[PDB]
Amino acid sequence: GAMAQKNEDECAVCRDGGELICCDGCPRAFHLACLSPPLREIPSGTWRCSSCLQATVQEVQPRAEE
Ligand SMILES: [Zn+2]
Ligand SMILES: [Zn+2]
Repeated sequence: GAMAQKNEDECAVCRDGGELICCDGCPRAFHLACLSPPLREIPSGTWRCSSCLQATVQEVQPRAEE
């Protein structure tokens, strides 16, 4: 189960703060230029880091009878 309400307000690249952006499902924080690829502007929605994109599992289709 665990819990992850309050996200981390500290970077994990240069250990610097200020204009930090924490991933949706990942409390981890990063800087615009630090991110790869770096973001030009702050997105207004659900942003996903590399970890999230790499956390994609093969979508299988159950019930394959007949
Ligand atoms: Zn950084
Ligand atoms: Zn993430």
